[PDB]
Amino acid sequence: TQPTFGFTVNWKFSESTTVFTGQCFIDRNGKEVLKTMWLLRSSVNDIGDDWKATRVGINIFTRLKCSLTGKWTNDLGSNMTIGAVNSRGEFTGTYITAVTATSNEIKESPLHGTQNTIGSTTVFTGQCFIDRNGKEVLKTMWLLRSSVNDIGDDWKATRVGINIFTRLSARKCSLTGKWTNDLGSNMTIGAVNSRGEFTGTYITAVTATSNEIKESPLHGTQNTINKRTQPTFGFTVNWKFS
Amino acid sequence: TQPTFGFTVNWKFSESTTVFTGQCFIDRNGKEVLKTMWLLRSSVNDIGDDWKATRVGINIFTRLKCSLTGKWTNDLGSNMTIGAVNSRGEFTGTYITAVTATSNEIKESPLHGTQNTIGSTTVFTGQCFIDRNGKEVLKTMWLLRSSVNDIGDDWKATRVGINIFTRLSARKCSLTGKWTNDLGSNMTIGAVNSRGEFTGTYITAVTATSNEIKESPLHGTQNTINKRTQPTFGFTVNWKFS
Ligand SMILES: O=C(O)CCCC[C@@H]1SC[C@@H]2NC(=O)N[C@@H]21
Ligand SMILES: O=C(O)CCCC[C@@H]1SC[C@@H]2NC(=O)N[C@@H]21
Ligand SMILES: O=C(O)CCCC[C@@H]1SC[C@@H]2NC(=O)N[C@@H]21
Ligand SMILES: O=C(O)CCCC[C@@H]1SC[C@@H]2NC(=O)N[C@@H]21
Repeated sequence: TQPTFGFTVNWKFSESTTVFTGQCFIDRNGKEVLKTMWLLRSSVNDIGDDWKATRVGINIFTRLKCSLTGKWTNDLGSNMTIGAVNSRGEFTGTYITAVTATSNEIKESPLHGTQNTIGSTTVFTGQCFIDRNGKEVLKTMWLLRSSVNDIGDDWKATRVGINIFTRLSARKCSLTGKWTNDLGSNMTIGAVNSRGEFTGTYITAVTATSNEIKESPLHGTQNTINKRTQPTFGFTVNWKFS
Repeated sequence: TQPTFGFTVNWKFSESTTVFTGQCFIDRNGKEVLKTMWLLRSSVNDIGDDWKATRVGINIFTRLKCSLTGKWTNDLGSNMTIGAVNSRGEFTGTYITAVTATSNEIKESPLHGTQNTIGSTTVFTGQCFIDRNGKEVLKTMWLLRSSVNDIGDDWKATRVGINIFTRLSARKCSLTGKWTNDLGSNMTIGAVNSRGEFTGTYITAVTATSNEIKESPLHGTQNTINKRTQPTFGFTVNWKFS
């Protein structure tokens, strides 16, 4: 049972973010395959258009325990490079998409993700809006990837839903702070560095497994193309004891 | 435990299809609420663009056992009317969306769906392509809605994934025939009438419950706006013994 992972692609040629989540399998004749689902979050101008901002699909990655480190290609012809995976399961890499949903010239983009140390993964993606009352809101969608024991159960490993987060001059919408969502969960996000990267912790008020879930770490980025006041973002929660 | 349902909205002002799936709850002070997730399938010109054709989100419907019959409004301001639900759980209705992803003037559109008689529901949406070799392929995405026992578990009730179907002069892509997908499942679809409606049966090769699933009925529509050779479509599988 190779672990689950998620990652965020911080696109450098548009204001969008993609999150990918899934699981590596050593099935076919010793070959490794990443089975993933993604959410592509587009930047919208107002919260009223939020409902149409999120696309969904799959990618199967093959090479160019089931190490993520290395170079991979997917079914759409995209390539990604993933470097060393640290002890906390953290990894960074670069992605070159072969295809785009926006009318911009493609640029190689960074990715940051985490693999489940020893278990499930959730990736969230959305946009940080300043509401009419000046409060920040995160409107997000997520994919919750469960571990399966054979590739034949991969089809049923991914749940989807939404979360709205609110914080516990309102010029730029910033991810830093302590947040609660509509399910009762809480997260804290640290400073967002110049590369748009941020770290935090997450305590979910709800579970889909019968394990004890502890406070779990999160790593993500915020998109900085055209330096928007309402940036898209993505993050991966690496569930602990899950 | 109010049952699960799914339905297909056959849009009349664009070449798209939306499927909705979810569950009615009598929570708040006797009030009924439909918790649903949807996939919006856009029409693309070639199979190479299929990957970006599908959007995802939620809607909560409230009124304008948990009967679907009646008039409902959702959180985006859309209205739908659902008429009588028959003994097989089949229903039809009309939908007026308040919002659009295409640059066309909005028109009231038919919907056709099914509620689970006594259990889960799957909705599929996709596009019927003629491949380069002239074979038909259905590229689809689905949401599998499970029944939960309280609204508090609604967040975890929906799985997402894909299926590719192939058939067991190639001018127009037609849904009629016997199909298999990449999981081993089989479906048969009857004639597609002038309104784009069709009926069929589905035998899944795989399950996410520990019940015995029998052959289960399906009802859907194909989109006929600009009479495309590669129409989008949606259908609901009303799982039996599930
Ligand atoms: O269009 C954009 O806004 C950015 C590029 C999005 C590329 C998507 S991510 C999901 C899918 N998988 C890929 O390898 N490329 C596309
Ligand atoms: O069940 C697991 O495997 C780990 C916990 C999953 C919690 C999910 S992630 C999406 C949703 N939003 C939350 O704040 N919690 C749940
Ligand atoms: O833009 C289109 O192609 C057709 C209209 C789509 C309307 C979508 S369906 C999901 C969401 N819920 C609604 O009530 N309206 C939008
Ligand atoms: O598990 C259930 O509750 C009923 C069966 C679900 C079968 C799913 S639907 C999507 C996927 N595609 C298939 O052909 N079968 C599975």
